[PDB]
Amino acid sequence: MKEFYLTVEQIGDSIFERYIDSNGRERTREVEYKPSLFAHCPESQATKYFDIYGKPCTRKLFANMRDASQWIKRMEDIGLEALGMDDFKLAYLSDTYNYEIKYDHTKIRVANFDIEVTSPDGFPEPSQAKHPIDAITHYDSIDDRFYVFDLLNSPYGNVEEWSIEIAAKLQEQGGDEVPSEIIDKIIYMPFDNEKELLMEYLNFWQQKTPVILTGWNVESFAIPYVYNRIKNIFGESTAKRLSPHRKTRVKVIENMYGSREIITLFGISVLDYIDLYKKFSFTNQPSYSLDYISEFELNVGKLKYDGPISKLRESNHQRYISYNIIAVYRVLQIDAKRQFINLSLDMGYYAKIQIQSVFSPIKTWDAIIFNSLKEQNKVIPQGRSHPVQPYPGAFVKEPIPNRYKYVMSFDLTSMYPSIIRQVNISPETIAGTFKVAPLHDYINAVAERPSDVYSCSPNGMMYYKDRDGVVPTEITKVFNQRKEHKGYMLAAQRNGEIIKEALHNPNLSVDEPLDVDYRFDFSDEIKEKIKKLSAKSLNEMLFRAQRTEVAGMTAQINRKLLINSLYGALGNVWFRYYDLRNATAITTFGQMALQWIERKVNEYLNEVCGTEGEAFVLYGDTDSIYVSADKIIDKVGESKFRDTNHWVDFLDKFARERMEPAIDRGFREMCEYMNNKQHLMFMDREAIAGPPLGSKGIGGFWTGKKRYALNVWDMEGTRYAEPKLKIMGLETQKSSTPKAVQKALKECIRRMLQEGEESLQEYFKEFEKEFRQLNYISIASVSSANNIAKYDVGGFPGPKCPFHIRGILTYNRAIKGNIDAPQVVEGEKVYVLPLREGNPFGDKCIAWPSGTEITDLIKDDVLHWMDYTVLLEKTFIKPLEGFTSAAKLDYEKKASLFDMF
DNA sequence: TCGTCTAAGCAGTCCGCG
DNA sequence: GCGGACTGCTTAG
Ligand SMILES: [Ca+2]
Ligand SMILES: [Ca+2]
Ligand SMILES: [Ca+2]
Ligand SMILES: [Ca+2]
Ligand SMILES: [Ca+2]
Ligand SMILES: [Ca+2]
Repeated sequence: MKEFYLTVEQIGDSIFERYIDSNGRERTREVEYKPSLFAHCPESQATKYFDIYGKPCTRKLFANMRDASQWIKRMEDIGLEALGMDDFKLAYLSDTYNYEIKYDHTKIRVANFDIEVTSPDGFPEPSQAKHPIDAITHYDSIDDRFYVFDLLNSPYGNVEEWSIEIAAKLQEQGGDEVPSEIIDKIIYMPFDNEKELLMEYLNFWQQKTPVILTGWNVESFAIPYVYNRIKNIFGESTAKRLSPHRKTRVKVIENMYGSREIITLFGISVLDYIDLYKKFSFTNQPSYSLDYISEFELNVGKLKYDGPISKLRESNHQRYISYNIIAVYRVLQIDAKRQFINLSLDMGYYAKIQIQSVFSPIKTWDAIIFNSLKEQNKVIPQGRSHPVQPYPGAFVKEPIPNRYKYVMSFDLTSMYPSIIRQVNISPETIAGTFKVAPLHDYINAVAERPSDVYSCSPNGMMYYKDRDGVVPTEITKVFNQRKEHKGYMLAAQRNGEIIKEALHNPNLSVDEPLDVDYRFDFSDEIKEKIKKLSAKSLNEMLFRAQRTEVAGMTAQINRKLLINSLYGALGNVWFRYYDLRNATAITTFGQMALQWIERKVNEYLNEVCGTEGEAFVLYGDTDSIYVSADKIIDKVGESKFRDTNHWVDFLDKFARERMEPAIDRGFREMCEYMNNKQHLMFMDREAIAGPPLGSKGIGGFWTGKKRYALNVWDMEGTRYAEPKLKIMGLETQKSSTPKAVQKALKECIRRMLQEGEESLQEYFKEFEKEFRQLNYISIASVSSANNIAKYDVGGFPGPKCPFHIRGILTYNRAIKGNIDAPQVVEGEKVYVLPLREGNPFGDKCIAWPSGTEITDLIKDDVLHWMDYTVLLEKTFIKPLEGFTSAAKLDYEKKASLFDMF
């Protein structure tokens, strides 16, 4: 097999590399890598190296990496550009793996671990590590085993051995319900004392050294705790055995409000699963506890126990250990679903970077571009300092707030990456500038043609047309990968809808789910067999289809994220290729494109309808347009339609055969006007929306920019078994809105769009009457909590104190004295509830850590003093008032002359 | 929240507005 | 009470 790296580090003048050799064996080597850098040289000098602008360069070969680094400094002292890859390990990888890497994940040791630490006096601080580590569960992907290290004797209590037999039993048998599928994979090791546990753990770690290290909060908690505890007990040299090169660094992580410390283990790639999840999941969660996320992702029940976790080991050590094992397994289950480790490996090996660098699109793109240019003997420029400067973004149309009955939406495929490719926007393709007219002059095609030679953007920039820039070339490769995975995702989605339909008529039989690839549209033979299956088999197939769709979603949306982040990197001062001329060229072309096509679509539809000056495009944001189809439906007449699906087919046909060709023509003209390199503005129909045929539903409404709801029957070619609400920006979509209020507002919207005013009024009247019974957590607001210190003046709110911070300060006073009740953590999330006048807490609200029950000593008082009236008015009635006034209807029945009877 | 970008919404504080 | 200046937070792209 072809060799591939696992990890790479620079330590002084050595590169330390762990890798898989040609026989599939893990090896480690130390290499005295001699880097090269470059300087500009005179024209009359036969070199093969040229900078990205075609200027000749001479290669400088250094005796060692420190010499190269010293040379860079002196070049700054002189005031001359020092060209080339200054991150020497990336140059090492490029030289060592000069081919497309094919990796074998089965050879990469992926470790998932979690530790337990009993602490009587509050949260056990990793930097102090003053309490014994009393449990470690470490899952190894190569062995496929959970290694359990269990401390039986501690200053906080001596306990009996954990029993695998009780662990496997149902909770109704007094057991822990450790999943049967992992029972045989547990290797249990009890220990008489902490010193022997840790020494054995280090010997184990040496035998089975993680390449990828993950878990939940491992970077902020488990790793620094283990490191510091070993350091405290045994000394520094022993703690450094966590690094296969015996090198570590205490690294400070800084932001706006303060800083924290993590341990860098040289030769390990730490990918904390919480960080993978936050970057790649495209969720915003009220809480990031593993328990909360596991429930959300897997629909598993909360890991339940009595008393505080600080007394769990001594009260129920059996459960204590079982829950530690289950916690490790939960992370593996989330990854089986979301596949973020797979994603990270794919991206890391593609770019030829340290796997942990996948968190940084700037590092990722720097390496992709460097490797690309190196292939042509071209030399990358030196990174420079730039001051942060604001620059303009997308256009968003101001909608008229209203109901909108029939709506068709259209959207540009991968807009900004397509603009880059179409215009040929790249650091080395800049050709010059032209004199800019106001944007509306280009939008209305009255401005002079910018250039007869170069490819243009309406911000004044011109680009070469003779060859593709490196940015268009590399962005195209990732875009093409994204396109493939989006295809699999959408097929799985369509396949899912086939199963949902069949589930309406499940056969009374005993059978099996079909063995199929859900990434491909089901054949006619599969569709025929599906119609004969039982509900059991259909449900299992639906689960599998939805898992395939999730897998596809991860792969496609994060490739989209990467290419969109290359645009973003052009506007980030730390990117080697930062250039606000290119960043604004992209965004300004984008503004033109949307408003250009708005004009074209209006002109086309006014023509086919025989009207003048009427606005069919009701809304647009960045690269999308929303087209009122009322007049199209009214031209055939509603009475002519057999059912909802009949008018959906008609609009689908109209959009594909009439609108899209008109849109394509409009964009081809715009491409010619700007003299672009290649027409790539492809705007396809997205949603078909409207009320159910014969109903009183309003179909859709807009309240303002970035705030609307639509009843959608077909989305990007997926025809739903049941209509789906597409709600953007409204309170139902915000993590700050209480869970039960999100649910109630969504039902109000469903009724508005599908059923009408009377239905909405029935539901509102019931929610208002019953809501006081809702669980306090389900009606609590949520917020991030930054700068608690700033607003704390002797335990009381200072000037301009935010409402949620005020709640935290109330909480802090109520739990004062306790180093056992949960503390609010700076920068994390809190639940917030309003408090009625005259309460014992002495303020108008209280806040506590999100994803948790409020501590029992104040729980009863919070419950007694909760202000349900304020809660209802603020989270539910206020937003609903906004929805209903925009849609021109009433959530409460107004008086009529019929009341006389 | 270490980690690519801008546009823009709403909640809330403070305070004017005769 | 509203809304403007402002902070804070959270969305849509
Ligand atoms: Ca735990
Ligand atoms: Ca798009
Ligand atoms: Ca599309
Ligand atoms: Ca059937
Ligand atoms: Ca869009
Ligand atoms: Ca206001």
